[PDB]
Amino acid sequence: ELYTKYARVWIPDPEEVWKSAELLKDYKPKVLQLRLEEGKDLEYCLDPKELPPLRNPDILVGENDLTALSYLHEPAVLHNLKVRFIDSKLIYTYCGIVLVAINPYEQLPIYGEDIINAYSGQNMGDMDPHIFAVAEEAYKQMARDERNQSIIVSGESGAGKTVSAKYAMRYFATVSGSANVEEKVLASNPIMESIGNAKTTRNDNSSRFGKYIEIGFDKRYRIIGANMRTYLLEKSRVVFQAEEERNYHIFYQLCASAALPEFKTLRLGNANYFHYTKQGGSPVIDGIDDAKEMVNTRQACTLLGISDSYQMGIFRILAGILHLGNVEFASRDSDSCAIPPKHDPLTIFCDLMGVDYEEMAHWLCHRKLATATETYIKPISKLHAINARDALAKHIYANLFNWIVDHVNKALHSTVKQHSFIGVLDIYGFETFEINSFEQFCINYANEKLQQQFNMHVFKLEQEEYMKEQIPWTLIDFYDNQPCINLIEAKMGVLDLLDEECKMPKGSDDTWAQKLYNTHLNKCALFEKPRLSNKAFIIKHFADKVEYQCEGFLEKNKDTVYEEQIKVLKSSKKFKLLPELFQDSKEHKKTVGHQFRNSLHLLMETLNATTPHYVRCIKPNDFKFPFTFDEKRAVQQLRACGVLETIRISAAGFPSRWTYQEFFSRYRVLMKQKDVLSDRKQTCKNVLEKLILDKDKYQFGKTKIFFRAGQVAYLEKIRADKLRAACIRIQKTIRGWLMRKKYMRMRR
Amino acid sequence: TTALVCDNGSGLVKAGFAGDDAPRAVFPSIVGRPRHQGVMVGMGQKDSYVGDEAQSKRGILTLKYPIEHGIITNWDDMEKIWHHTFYNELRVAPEEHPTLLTEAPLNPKANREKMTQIMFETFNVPAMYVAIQAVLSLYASGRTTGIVLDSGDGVTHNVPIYEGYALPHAIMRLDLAGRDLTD
Ligand SMILES: [Mg+2]
Repeated sequence: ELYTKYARVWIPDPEEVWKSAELLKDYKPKVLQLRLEEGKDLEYCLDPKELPPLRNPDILVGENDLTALSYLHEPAVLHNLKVRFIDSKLIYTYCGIVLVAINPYEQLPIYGEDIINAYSGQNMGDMDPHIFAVAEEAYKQMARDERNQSIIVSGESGAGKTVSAKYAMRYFATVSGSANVEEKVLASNPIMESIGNAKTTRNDNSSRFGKYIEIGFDKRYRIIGANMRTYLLEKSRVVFQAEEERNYHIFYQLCASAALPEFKTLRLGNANYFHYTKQGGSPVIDGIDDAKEMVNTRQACTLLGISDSYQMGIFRILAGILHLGNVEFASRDSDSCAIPPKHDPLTIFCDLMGVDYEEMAHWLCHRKLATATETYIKPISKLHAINARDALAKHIYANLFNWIVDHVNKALHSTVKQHSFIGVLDIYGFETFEINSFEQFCINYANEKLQQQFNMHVFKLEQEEYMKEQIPWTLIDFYDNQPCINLIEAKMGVLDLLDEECKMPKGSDDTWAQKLYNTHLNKCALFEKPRLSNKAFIIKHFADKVEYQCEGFLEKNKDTVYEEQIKVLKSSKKFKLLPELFQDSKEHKKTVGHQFRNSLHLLMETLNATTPHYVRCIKPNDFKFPFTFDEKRAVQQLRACGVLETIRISAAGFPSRWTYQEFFSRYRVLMKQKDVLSDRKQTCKNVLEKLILDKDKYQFGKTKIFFRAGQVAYLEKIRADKLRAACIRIQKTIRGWLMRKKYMRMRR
Repeated sequence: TTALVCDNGSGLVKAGFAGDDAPRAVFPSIVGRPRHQGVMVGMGQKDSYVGDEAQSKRGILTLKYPIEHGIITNWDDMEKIWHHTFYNELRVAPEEHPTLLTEAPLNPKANREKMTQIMFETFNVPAMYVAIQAVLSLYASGRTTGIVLDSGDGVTHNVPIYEGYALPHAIMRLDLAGRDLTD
């Protein structure tokens, strides 16, 4: 078998996720005598059943493409990335069609202009990997064929998705022949960060929305202009945060500037004075001056042609939302509530907005039913009043965000008709915490959908390559996460029961969880209950199992916005912007989970129109050190980017492909002169068919041999054995012949 | 597809789409026939009127209520009122939408049998259900426990419910009514 003395294996180690070992005695069917670097010798148990991951030979190690490796597993990937990053400083790497980008914190020269002209024209394999090579593969496919092209970037927001997009756009600008898309888009970045980024337990300045830039090309492939869109914004953060989190930066940047004279009208307090900002208990981010980021946000608005009148509108509305948060209801009786007399937050909210105090005070505590012929003003419980107030705050914020994006688009557009576009998606990756909640559940459902699209695209490209190479295409195995998507989104799924429990009377997180267990507990292999608790459930995702706690879900999922409260706000006359937000029913009833599922279906409609190209970003160390690679963090990021599962899916197939001449060159050491023949293709077909017994392992394509995982390592090992033994025989013969001559010399 | 929700009674008919905040069609449930000799020629004399039409003309008409005491007591007029409800007043074909129908408890079984038979055969409704009025009042008022007292035209009935279980032995029914208050 493949286990021999003088062979290498990976062993699990809690300090560094895998450790290298050498085998001291050949295996034969319950313990191995394992060498190490950490001392000479060790005795290592096998487990009831398992053998360690066997290590690839060092011709394949450090290749530019992870699927050149003959064994494919987490240790080989982690090692190969670590050696490329640490030893050669090659941050870019390939995996199938994906480009893995490992973020150095140090700056590099490699982005410099000339390299743009060096990569341009070159087919994707003909050059070592770099972000320009994907930017070209898009630009070339756009020029060659009708279709638009898309580039999709995933990873924790520190990883540098924005830097990858920025350089892709520089590539486009420099090849296309420009003006001032790039400078404007990067000027927009601080605004979209300020209103869309957030601070999460694992990460400061996380981005809670998916942001899409459509770079527009003329029919001459001149850059016209750009168009921006945003998807999957999480509204729930606005009203509610977990411990050690903040809601969107802009509220803190606004409160930090309370001293400034133009803000004085807002009567802003300390950032933990209000109810929406205080709940996380974490007002100050370590190592940031918020007032400086405020000044940079304002200057970016000015640079995008939002006049100071509109900027004071934006901050006026945000201060309105903050003051609205403090409004506090007293219950008269269990089904009725009222606002106390001359309540200071409501008075300030009405002053800031212009709406007359009596109308807000009346509508916040009642709702209106109307048939066509009659209309009833009905009191509502303090809980329903609070839910309505929070839904109104979420609705104001979501419309303010959509408005600021409409103005950014107004700056980015240009008049010439767009012939085709190339579109660069910055999104968040798969996400898991000690505590997982409705936000993580929506993020994971979005990532399940994106991963489904990726898997289908890879499967299509590989079917086309197999039909091209005359292999039976029925062999290739397709792996489908549709059963999970159906678990989350189909009727009587998790989201659909959550929406039912919202409306059903006396709903709760306990009765929701009980409905989950009744509906799924043993009917679906992917749904599981944690044994020791009844308030949680487990979904087996693409990457990993994830416990989700129920305690947040129903409080966060509820939106309903009472039409009269909007009709009050829309009526206000004090300033232009607040009527301008709400300008153009059933949508008001929709829950946040349903608005999210609709936004994700819009995103999937936008991507399905287009041929994708992928980038993954991984964050190599937790502390921004320039080149330190932490194998624990990189393992977690490689799982969260689905690279390891992609590699698993690939390792099932034929991952490794060789051209007949390059094979013939390498294995001429194995080949015998009688086997050499006037047709090298037939020669290799014969030699290989002898060398590897089971034809299931390999296929003969028109121009390439295909191998299952390990077979190239098998050939390389038999080559190293044969070449070693032949070298031993020749060496011992030469040593004997010379020393025998020295024997004869001593005789003489 | 949004199911229809239809609530019949003596007195008003209330119908609308599920998920709406309030009923889309409300009209008194009457079928009326003329009782005078039509003198003008080309008037467009009509065999009978339903709902608001029968109310406006009513001085000319005999008005007959096809439901007394929550029981449908002539099926032709009731089927006319459903015809008017789906085609004229909601303007939506029943072959698209499930339908939900409402009845007072402790009614005869034949009333449910005939009402379902007419829904499947005569309107071809793809699916239907029949709910109890008192149970639905608890959904509307936002509770899973209470004793409902519900009194319309025709039947008055109490139904106690405790955490989503009815208590059939405690159900009470009475025939005091808006109608007997009128008489
Ligand atoms: Mg009734």
